[PDB]
Amino acid sequence: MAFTNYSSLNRAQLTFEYLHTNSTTHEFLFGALAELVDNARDADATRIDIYAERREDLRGGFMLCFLDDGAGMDPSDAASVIQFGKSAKRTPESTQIGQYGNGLKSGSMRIGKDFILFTKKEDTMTCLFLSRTFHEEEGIDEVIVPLPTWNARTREPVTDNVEKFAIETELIYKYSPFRTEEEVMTQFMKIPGDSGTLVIIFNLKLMDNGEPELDIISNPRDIQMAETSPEGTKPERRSFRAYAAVLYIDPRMRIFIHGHKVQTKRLSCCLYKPRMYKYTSSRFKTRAELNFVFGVNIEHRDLDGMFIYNCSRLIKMYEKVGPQLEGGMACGGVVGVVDVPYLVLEPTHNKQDFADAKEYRHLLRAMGEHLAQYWKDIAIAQRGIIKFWDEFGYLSANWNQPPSSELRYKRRRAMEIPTTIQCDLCLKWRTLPFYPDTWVCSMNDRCEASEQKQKVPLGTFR
Amino acid sequence: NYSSLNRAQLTFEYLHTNSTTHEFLFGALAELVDNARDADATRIDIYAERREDLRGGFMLCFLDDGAGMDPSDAASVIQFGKSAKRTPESTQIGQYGNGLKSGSMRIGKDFILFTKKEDTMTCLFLSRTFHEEEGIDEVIVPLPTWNARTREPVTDNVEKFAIETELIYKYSPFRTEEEVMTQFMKIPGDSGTLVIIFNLKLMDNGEPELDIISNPRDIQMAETSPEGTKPERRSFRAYAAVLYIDPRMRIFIHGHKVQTKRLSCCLYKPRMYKYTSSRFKTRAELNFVFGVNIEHRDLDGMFIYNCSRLIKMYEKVGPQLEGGMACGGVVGVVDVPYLVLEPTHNKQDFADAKEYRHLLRAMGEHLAQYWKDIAIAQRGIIKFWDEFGYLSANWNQPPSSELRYKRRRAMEIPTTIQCDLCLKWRTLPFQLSSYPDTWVCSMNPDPEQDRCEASEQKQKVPLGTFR
Ligand SMILES: Nc1ncnc2c1ncn2[C@@H]1O[C@H](COP(=O)(O)OP(=O)(O)NP(=O)(O)O)[C@@H](O)[C@H]1O
Ligand SMILES: Nc1ncnc2c1ncn2[C@@H]1O[C@H](COP(=O)(O)OP(=O)(O)NP(=O)(O)O)[C@@H](O)[C@H]1O
Ligand SMILES: [Mg+2]
Ligand SMILES: [Mg+2]
Ligand SMILES: [Zn+2]
Ligand SMILES: [Zn+2]
Repeated sequence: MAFTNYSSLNRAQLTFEYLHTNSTTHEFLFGALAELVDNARDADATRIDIYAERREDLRGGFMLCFLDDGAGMDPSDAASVIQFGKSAKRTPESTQIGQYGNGLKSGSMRIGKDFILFTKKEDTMTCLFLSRTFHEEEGIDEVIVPLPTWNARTREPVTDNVEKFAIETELIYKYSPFRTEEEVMTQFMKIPGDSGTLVIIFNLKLMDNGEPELDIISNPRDIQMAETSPEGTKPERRSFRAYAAVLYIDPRMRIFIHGHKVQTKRLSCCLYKPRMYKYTSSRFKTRAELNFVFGVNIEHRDLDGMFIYNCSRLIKMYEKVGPQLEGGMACGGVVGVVDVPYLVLEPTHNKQDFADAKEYRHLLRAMGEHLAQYWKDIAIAQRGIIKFWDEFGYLSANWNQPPSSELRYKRRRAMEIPTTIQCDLCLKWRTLPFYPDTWVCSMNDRCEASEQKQKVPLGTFR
Repeated sequence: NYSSLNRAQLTFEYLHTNSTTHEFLFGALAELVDNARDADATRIDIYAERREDLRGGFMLCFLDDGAGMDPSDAASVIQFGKSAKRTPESTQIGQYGNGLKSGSMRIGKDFILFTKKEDTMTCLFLSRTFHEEEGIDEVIVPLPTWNARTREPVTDNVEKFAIETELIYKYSPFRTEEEVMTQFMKIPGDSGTLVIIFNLKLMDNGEPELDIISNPRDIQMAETSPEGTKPERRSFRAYAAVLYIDPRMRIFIHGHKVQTKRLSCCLYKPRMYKYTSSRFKTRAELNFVFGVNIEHRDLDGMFIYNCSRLIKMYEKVGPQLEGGMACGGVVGVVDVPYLVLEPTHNKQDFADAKEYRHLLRAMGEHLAQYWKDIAIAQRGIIKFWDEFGYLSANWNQPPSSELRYKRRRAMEIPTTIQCDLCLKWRTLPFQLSSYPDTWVCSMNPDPEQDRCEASEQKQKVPLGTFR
């Protein structure tokens, strides 16, 4: 469309320090990790394995590896990775979470100094090496990223510039944890399917005490934050397992941390007397309703608040709205969930907030109004608040104190919330009337049975 | 040699991506204000040039008299991450080489920057409209330089300069070299910068996100003021007033100076609690100033500054987290050096959440210490507050405007004021009727500090001790 040529004009160029600048957006390391998990999901990965390869010769002592069997990346897609702001996912009606062409870079540079990405597709295996260590050691102001490609069957380099490929592979072997083509190929074989991605973030960030920010020792099945948990802390904020469990409102991709599947869950289904309220979005209709799902978290009443999902991705968690902002038990314990499309509210640079604060607060006020409506609809006054709560084992006067673990109260709580579960093979969510490692439809029903989704009672506002 | 290797390159959409970090449009503006400050500007004028042919209806202009930029610096503007400010023992607020771009792209589609210095005047045109209209996936930024004396182009590629100026005239609000030179002459001094963000963002209702009509002396958010909303979040005037813990640069919004203030000076019974941050020495201490906001009890909470720049404000810590009135109304201030905590991408949070929470817990402990020290609750918190005019029970209601109360409050808080000539912060002994006028040192009744050469008497804040 340009009327002339702009080859001689200056271009806005990235610098090695802008990688750290980009990383600083993640005050939530779990958001930084969620960026890679979102990339894996958008890659149509059926599972993402988030494990740690111990490496004492690397800062932090271990590499953080995100292995997914998604669509992978061809050489052109891998090149487009380092095209900041480029996102083929940013398309109308897209269900993909990536739109900013920035999540992978920001999250990886927040988690660790460098990240080496191995991706595989139809007939090509590409390694993307974003080595901040390389830049620091060689005084590179630009952001140079080797992108060697091999033929996935012959392992022969697929390139037009042999010298370019040689330099790329030499840099990878020199500054990466994989010092030989044999090690590079070994990391490529960790993608067993025809396509998949293996994002390895190494030289992790260290706290002031020299230890990594991510604690993987206190719980080998979890990636925790290396920091003492005050009773007021939220598992989704101190435990990456808990965070990834509710990281998506419609979790299809399985998430494994250190080889142990994360029991992904739908708060829409894990609640007592859930109810959907339709809210008409003037912005949504102008650019084209929302579904405010409310329910009492009987299992843990202190883990209440609104869980705002944006394009099925968790942005705001435990967001207190409506009467919850007051001092009192009114609407205490009620959990709200909403999947906000991108036409309504877009996420922030770190995808831990919403760019349009005005409309985000409008949504929060609407959700508070609907939360009060839900509280009236369930009409706990018909029962009474204290009697209602102690019915589920909350005998203690304390609010954050978990309910008594008597089998009576356990059955009382469980009898109301159906125990949904995802099949490890067909990825569909099932139900049972009345497991950590694995489960399939046959263990009630079969993998071909249509997904009988949770139909929620519909309420109305006013 | 790595000339053959791929380079991580920016894309036009990355401008919006970078902009999305600013969920606080006032933080987006504060980015440009911080750039002006770092430029050693003694004055930044944040005015609105009405332009109905541009999206938003008006142009947002940030005119400063700082050091300006030479052609090399202007080129380094579009080098994302490039920041010469990022140096040790540096009072500069810029470190990320990103603030200008993120803030400008959050505020509006495009921004045209006019900077002047030694005899070279440079115009940086980051036109997202240009890229949208001509299908550029890159980020092409014209950077023509003229000789500030002869206004003759200073360039090596005449065709490059011609293309740059053509793009500026074609996609910018200034369609002629005459208009460009007018905007350059808006920098009267030998050096200065004029950042004009135009094609502003529009809310759903089609109006700009910034309200410059409700109060012609302020840049408000075009959105109602819920009682809970803070002036620093609905009024850029107040936000810029408390935007720096040590304000030197004068902020003028629409031509009217912003009455910059130091909460340290503007508090009752201020006390400096020194906190020895182990992180400071580990990465190699802080000063937690606490005071009761007698004028506005509800405007309490910690005001955490980072390198003299406001990051977190009204941050409830310590007993304030409890619903009780303990430590209610106490404002806290801390200028966190960059060595201790660094800010987030948007400069509205802190990158190290763990250590930021450690600092918040320390500030809460020191806040309880200050509460006990002043012993106002010991003598009776309700009577203490109603003595200053809060005879009512609602914590959000302001104090009674009776002159008796007004005097009771103003007596405790000494009145400080900045001279509009030497930028030195003077303190006066009696109540002042006055918006910020053109007050200068010469008009100070106190003879010890009736001069612009008189040394600035810094505040003699008492130093408390913890434990
Ligand atoms: N695991 C993966 N599998 C397949 N493609 C991937 C993977 N990770 C990254 N990519 C590709 O690389 C691009 C850049 O990643 P990223 O920096 O996360 O930007 P984005 O995902 O497009 N958008 P956002 O997540 O909103 O910043 C993606 O958009 C994908 O095209
Ligand atoms: N008003 C100004 N006066 C002088 N120099 C300026 C001005 N605005 C920008 N610059 C220069 O342009 C650079 C880029 O600005 P910016 O994108 O704000 O990055 P930064 O200010 O270096 N760091 P940060 O503000 O933390 O992102 C600055 O660092 C200055 O060198
Ligand atoms: Mg992504
Ligand atoms: Mg700046
Ligand atoms: Zn199945
Ligand atoms: Zn003076």
